[PDB]
Amino acid sequence: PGLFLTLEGLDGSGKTTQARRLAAFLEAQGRPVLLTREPGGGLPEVRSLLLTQELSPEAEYLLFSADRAEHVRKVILPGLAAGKVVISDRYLDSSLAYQGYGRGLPLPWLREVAREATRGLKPRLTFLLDLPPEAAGLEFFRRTREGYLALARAEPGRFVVLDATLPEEEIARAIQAHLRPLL
Amino acid sequence: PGLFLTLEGLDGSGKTTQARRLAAFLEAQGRPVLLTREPGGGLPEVRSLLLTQELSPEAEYLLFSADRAEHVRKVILPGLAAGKVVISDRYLDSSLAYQGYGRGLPLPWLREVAREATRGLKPRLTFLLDLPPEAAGLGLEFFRRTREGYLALARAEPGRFVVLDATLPEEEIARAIQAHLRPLL
Ligand SMILES: [Cl-]
Ligand SMILES: [Cl-]
Ligand code: NA
Ligand code: NA
Ligand code: NA
Ligand code: NA
Ligand code: NA
Ligand code: NA
Ligand code: NA
Ligand code: NA
Ligand code: NA
Ligand code: NA
Repeated sequence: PGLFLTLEGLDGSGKTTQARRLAAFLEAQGRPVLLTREPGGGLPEVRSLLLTQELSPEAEYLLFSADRAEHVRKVILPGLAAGKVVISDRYLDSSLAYQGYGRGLPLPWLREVAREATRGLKPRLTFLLDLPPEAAGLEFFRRTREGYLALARAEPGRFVVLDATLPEEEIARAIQAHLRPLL
Repeated sequence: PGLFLTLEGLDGSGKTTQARRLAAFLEAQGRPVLLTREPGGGLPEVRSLLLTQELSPEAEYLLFSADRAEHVRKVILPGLAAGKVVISDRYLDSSLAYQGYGRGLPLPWLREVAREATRGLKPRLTFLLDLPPEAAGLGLEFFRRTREGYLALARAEPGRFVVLDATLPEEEIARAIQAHLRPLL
């Protein structure tokens, strides 16, 4: 039946290091893992389109969504069906935080697009590396950072909020502890 | 105010020819005109990506929507704001017919996605160049679903669609378009 986990945070939060440590830790426990990421896990070329100058926030979200739709269908759901722990470094919450809270797109529209895009697939746990925004324009990063924390307040059983300024090995231990019962 | 017009139909239906003839007609009347098209009017790389890559219908629709979102904001809306007649060779109805009726995506979700993508911009008239796919065989079934989808769209919005027999001579089609358009000029 598989287990779906995601990592979230601003760039430079350690989200990527923790994703990779978590995969190693599960693979060293002998259990099959698939490590993936967004953007690009669905449509690797999306990275090009995303860099378009002056891209509207609507277009930006739709590009992330096109990647995400492919990613869920071709990578994530097949991996879960094989009984893998699938870990995504970024998933839907990244859009909600960056394009919703950061760029100001309406959350309900984002969720409706996502409903089909993701086939309703939600992570069992999402580890949010909460990084002060200055350590990542600043106003945008503040909105995005706070957005992530709003998302975590709204779904307090799914989100595990971690202080990204802690040493890496302490963050990893905290992630491992959250995960032990779901083994 | 500007006036937004679209052309729709199967590939090979004559859209691209009729869009050019309609633009020429409007130029002959001294009316400023902007000709554009989808896919690629917003994000040219979406067009070229989808030439050589086949994706889930959902992903394809979402890429086309990103293109459309950019197209509306950077090209169509600024043309209309300047008072141009903007003509697009393909717009939302393409996705509905091809990704909806053709590939099976649910129409109301497609329209909800489109609502913010397009900022609610609808054409005043849409000219549908209707013909059978053979006039543009298991591969034919997709195109028949798409062709029939377009006809379903048209019969649901008879105030917006004008349906033309695309198998007719190019000039006859053009004069019919002009007659439908004259009450709006
Ligand atoms: Cl990171
Ligand atoms: Cl054509
Ligand atoms: Na999405
Ligand atoms: Na997530
Ligand atoms: Na919603
Ligand atoms: Na945060
Ligand atoms: Na939430
Ligand atoms: Na149209
Ligand atoms: Na759309
Ligand atoms: Na059909
Ligand atoms: Na048709
Ligand atoms: Na029909």
